[PDB]
Amino acid sequence: EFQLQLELHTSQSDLENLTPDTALYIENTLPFIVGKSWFIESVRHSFSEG
Amino acid sequence: MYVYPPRIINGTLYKSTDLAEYTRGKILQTLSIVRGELVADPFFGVPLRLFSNINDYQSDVSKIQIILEEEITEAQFIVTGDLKNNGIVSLTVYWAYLGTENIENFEIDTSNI
Amino acid sequence: MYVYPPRIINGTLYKSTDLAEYTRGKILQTLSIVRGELVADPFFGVPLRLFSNINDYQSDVSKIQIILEEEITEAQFIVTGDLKNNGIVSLTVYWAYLGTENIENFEIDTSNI
Amino acid sequence: SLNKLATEYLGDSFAWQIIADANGIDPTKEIDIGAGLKVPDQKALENSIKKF
Amino acid sequence: SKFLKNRAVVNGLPVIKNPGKYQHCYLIEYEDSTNVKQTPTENKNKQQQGFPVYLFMMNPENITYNLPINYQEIAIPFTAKNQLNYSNGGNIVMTMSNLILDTMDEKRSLQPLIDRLIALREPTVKKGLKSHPKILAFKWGSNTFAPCVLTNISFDVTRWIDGYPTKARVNMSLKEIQKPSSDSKALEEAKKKVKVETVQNGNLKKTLSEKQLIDGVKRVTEYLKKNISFQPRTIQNILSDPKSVIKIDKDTGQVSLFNGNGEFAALVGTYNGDIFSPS
Repeated sequence: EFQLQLELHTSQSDLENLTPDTALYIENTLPFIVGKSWFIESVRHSFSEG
Repeated sequence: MYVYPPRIINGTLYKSTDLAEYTRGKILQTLSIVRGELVADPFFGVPLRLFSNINDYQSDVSKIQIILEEEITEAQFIVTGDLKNNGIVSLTVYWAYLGTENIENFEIDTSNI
Repeated sequence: MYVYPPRIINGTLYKSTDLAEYTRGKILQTLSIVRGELVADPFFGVPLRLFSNINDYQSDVSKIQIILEEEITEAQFIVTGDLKNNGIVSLTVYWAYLGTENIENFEIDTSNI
Repeated sequence: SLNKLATEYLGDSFAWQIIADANGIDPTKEIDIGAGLKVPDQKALENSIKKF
Repeated sequence: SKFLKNRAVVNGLPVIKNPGKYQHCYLIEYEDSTNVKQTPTENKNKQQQGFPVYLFMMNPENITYNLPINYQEIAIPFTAKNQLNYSNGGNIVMTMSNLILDTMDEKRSLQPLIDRLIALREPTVKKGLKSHPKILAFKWGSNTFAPCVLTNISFDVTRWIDGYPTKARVNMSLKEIQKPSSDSKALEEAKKKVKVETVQNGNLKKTLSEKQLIDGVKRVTEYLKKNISFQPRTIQNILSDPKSVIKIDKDTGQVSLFNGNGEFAALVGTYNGDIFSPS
């Protein structure tokens, strides 16, 4: 019912806890996004330089 | 191979198996052919300018040097020109055959016909 | 492991378990071999220039120092050159074993041969 | 020696087998002082490779 | 600076004799850089006459040569240095600026020279085809630069007579190009084939001509009629047929016998340009 594209700087917790088996909770954003579980369709980790 | 100057020796053309004298024959053939004497290729040959001023007598030396390096790639050429008294312009062509490591004499040179 | 200088001690090749003296033997092996003395590797060895005037006598010191650093990576090398009276050029190679922190004395030197 | 000739001209000490094979000479035998030899080039050894 | 110069490199340089005349540089057509003024006066309708394309009225005060060499960088992450990979060597760029043209006192127009230098942009007509402009050589004394092409030219004119320029500064740039091959393509391939340094399947280096095919058939017939007695049965019985022919391949030279039916029967040998080699 909603689609979300999130491009963000990778961190360690953003590497281990960001899997499609988890429920995403985005804060400090629009009211209809805050407080809702977002199902992760896919995660991609790119490395072009450091 | 058949060296440049056609000489019937022992009833046949001088057939040598050493590339040093063949290269020397190539140099002699290049210097002995004047531009235009050859028909198939009218551009091959040494440019000849005889009855003129010597104000620019080194340009001909440079052109002869360039022709020698272009036509014969198996040898290294250095051409030097100096002025004599009456009308003679003396050209010296220093050539070395890159295949060999030492100067090579030729036994046909000592042969007197 | 066997250290460079082949000495038959107690009926067998000197076998050492301390890597500092093995490194010292490696330094001696490198300094005792000149480039072109080994067949397998004709490039390994120090470059030797013996009969020449003493003007560029730091260049060979620098080359030896560089060769010692490249060949032996377990030690730090500093090579200095002094000019003696008659014809002697005195080279001093200060080396330290990066595996140890203190100067390591070897008991094989104290033994009388 | 053939080792020196292989090192200077071909850059490899074990390349001497080529030089001897280029001269038909037994390496264990003696080469007279003043005898001519043929040493292959590095860059001109690749044009002896015939492709068909 | 003659007390700090390295005498070792100086003494290894050739010694040049001073000309007895003040020399002026010029641009000439390439390959015409070796011809020697075939005629006293230049003829436009004929080529390779050894006359300069453009004669400098005054020599350059300086000449700049620039050469870039192109390497390619590959930045592998977490390495101390980039990976440098050689790509290509680049072309020499020759530049001479502030060249003087001056005929104000002579009251002579410079327009022909400017036209001559400008005409180096137009295509030439090799045969009936539009081609590239003239490939040049900058010659000065015994020195040359390269096979080069005029790339940029500019004029700054400060004096005129009747509207015709008489004093100008000229900035021009030539670029060294790859040396054209004087070996065409038939010759370049033929001499590649002669040293057998080409890829060879199994064909002859010289494909047989129709006269060569006729002569090869002649030689094969001669040898066969001479050696018919020693041929094995399976070949003499097919040669007994008057409807049998000999066919030689154009590229490989293999000789074959074809019976009355027109089918291949046996291989007899090989024929190159000169000799028949029986199998």
